[PDB]
Amino acid sequence: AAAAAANLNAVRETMDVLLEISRILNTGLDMETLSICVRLCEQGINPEALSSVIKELRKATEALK
Amino acid sequence: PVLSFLYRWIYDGELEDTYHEFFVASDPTVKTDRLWHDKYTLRKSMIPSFMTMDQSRKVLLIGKSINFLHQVCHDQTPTTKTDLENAFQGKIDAAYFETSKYL
Amino acid sequence: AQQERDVRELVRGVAGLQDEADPNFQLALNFAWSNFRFHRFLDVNSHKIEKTIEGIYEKFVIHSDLSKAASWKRLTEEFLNADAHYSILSLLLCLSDSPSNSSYVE
Amino acid sequence: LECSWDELWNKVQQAQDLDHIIAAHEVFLDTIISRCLLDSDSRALLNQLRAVFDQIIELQN
Amino acid sequence: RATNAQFDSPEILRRLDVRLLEVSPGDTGWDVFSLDYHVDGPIATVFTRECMSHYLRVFNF
Repeated sequence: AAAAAANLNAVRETMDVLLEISRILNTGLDMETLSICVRLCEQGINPEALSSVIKELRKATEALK
Repeated sequence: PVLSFLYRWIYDGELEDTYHEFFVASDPTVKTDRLWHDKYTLRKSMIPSFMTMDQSRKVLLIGKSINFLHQVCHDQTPTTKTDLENAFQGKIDAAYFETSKYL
Repeated sequence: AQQERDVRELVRGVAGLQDEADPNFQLALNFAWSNFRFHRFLDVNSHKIEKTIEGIYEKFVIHSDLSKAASWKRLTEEFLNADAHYSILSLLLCLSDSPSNSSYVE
Repeated sequence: LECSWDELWNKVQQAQDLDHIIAAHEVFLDTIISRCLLDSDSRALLNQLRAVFDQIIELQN
Repeated sequence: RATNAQFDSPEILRRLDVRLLEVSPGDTGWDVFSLDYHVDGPIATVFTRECMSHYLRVFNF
């Protein structure tokens, strides 16, 4: 109806905003990967472990290329 | 009583008025080094008509400076010495010269 | 349940391995869960995250990027009103980082 | 850094009052930013100066 | 002690301190290193917080 369409706008705003914060830092993420990471830390996960996961998945993708 | 409010604010550095009569209005809770930047406002409604703005500025400039000498400089050795028959501009420039040069 | 699918989608997204029948997918996933379960960090300090956010704002006002400073403050102040927050911020902060470049995107 | 210091030194030393020492010191501080390339208007001149500062270490490599 | 800066009053030699910036990701210390000279007292009325931030912008260049 209407309240199911306002939440999509309020989510698209914040998902543009987090991409802004991501590239003012110069994180290597893009719009697709950040939506996975944001979803993961919504449920409650140690970001210091999730960061090390990404920091070595990107470290092991280079030995294969 | 206006001149008695003027005689202790400039020579000893006292602003005692529970009812807001003197045109300098102390703001409390400025215990830090914002004593020069804050804590003294020239209230324009209680400046009497027989004082122009520049005399009302210099009386605040002396009265803050003796209080600055006591509160921040920690040097308490003061006793620091027709509108009202043209002795405003006489004594105030002397008090401005003695205190600010000692400051 | 949703967590396992999220980690699989994370492996697919970051590592570019869209086939689960690739052995490299399962090696990346096994690593991801093993790194997840190797608890070796302190928990997130909310105050240190707030200090870092404020310092990023100070770096923007120092470099006279006024639109980016006002942006950064507006977005961090909006996001921090309704623990998990500081987790996202610390995540993005360490994730890669480290260029002062344009990023208006306003 | 030098005539601005020369502008600062004579204006501070002559004053009788602590308010002229504070107000002329900020003039010394503000004229440094404008005679340098750290201003908001002279930042685009600094951004081209970044590339020559890039070319020095580029020649080093 | 190696330069002639040690031949000065020990007050102003003590007040200058290395300031660490906040730590950057992958970078060198040449981009993050600056002196702070820290000031505490009646001198802070002349050398306010606005002065030291603008001095640090000068040291940045």
